[PDB]
Amino acid sequence: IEEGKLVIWINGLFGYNGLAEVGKKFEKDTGIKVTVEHPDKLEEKFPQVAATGDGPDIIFYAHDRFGGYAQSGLLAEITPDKAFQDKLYPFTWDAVRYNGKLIAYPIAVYALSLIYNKDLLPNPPKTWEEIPALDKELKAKGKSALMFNLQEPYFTWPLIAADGGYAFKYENGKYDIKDVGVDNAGAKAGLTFLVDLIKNKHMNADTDYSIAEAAFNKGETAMTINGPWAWSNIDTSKVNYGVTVLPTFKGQPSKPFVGVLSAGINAASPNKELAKEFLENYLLTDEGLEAVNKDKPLGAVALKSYEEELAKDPRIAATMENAQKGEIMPNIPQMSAFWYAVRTAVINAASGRQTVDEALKDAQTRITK
Ligand SMILES: OC[C@H]1O[C@@](CO)(O[C@H]2O[C@H](CO)[C@@H](O)[C@H](O)[C@H]2O)[C@@H](O)[C@@H]1O
Ligand SMILES: [Zn+2]
Ligand SMILES: [Zn+2]
Repeated sequence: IEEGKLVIWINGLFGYNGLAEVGKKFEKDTGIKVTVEHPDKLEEKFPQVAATGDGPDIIFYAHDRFGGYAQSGLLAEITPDKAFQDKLYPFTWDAVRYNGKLIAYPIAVYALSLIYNKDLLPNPPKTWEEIPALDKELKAKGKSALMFNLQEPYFTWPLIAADGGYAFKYENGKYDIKDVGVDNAGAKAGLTFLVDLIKNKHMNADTDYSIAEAAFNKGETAMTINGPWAWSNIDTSKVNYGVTVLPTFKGQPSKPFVGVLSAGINAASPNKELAKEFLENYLLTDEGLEAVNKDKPLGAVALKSYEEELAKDPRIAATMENAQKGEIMPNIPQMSAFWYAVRTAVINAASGRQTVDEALKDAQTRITK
């Protein structure tokens, strides 16, 4: 890491170009060059490189990955004063607190919502159970009912947790890493339904982010599941779409895992003062957030002043409604294991290489091993 400049990493799904614009205003005003990159699998890359003393000066990613980094001493403790802390909703601050210490700056809160084509389906389904019949019906027009990324468990987890599945129970003031619910009845029921949709051919196990996006933006599928970041391309496609509550399962709401996009500062960085200045005085301001938000919508931002101007947007109201029905992700070091195990379980169950029961049993065992 070079002293006198800022290198930032952020998930390619978000508005990295919008974040670069903020970096340019910073450079103009300060003279410091800000380089924004979106490396592949940055959440796994950062740990590796940061452990040797390099990597970016600032890393932007969902808060669930940060506990792992902090435990490894890869994050500098941020030092925001009371006046600044008061500018962001306190619940977003709790999302980046680890071991009684703040390890990152909250930027935005997001969750998945059901997105549907108003012209193909005026009244979206309130339940998962009615999608199969609805799909067959749309097949009589060469169209499908629902397409969404089945490769990443973040997308399928809302259904799995609906009837009772869960990661780590939060109890006694902390996350119980032995009390895991990926192999219970609730979780099995939800994944069995998903896998049935795939085997019965209402969905294809190969559907990924590209497939689902192209299908919905070309009006070939009535619905999709995605986050705020996808709204930009949908607007560009001209689809008359709506953003609403995820359907229910066995009479219960789908429970999406709520993520808080956070900016953490590399412990090995020689530009910690500059990082703080950029985040607190350039990014986390109405101006900075609007810049990023106009690139790719962030969802409900942590900045109270700006969030008030965004709250009006019904798409954001829908995001929050889904978020309140779900659960803020835990940020413990074991989350990496949870995601890896679940990602594998869903993939094997969906590809036939394993029965739902097997898949989940193995994920559960590996998560608590
Ligand atoms: O492709 C998944 C997409 O979802 C996010 C939402 O924050 O990641 C979440 O889900 C992953 C598994 O699907 C986890 O590995 C990750 O830690 C979690 O935040 C995005 O970051 C990601 O691009
Ligand atoms: Zn069917
Ligand atoms: Zn693919």
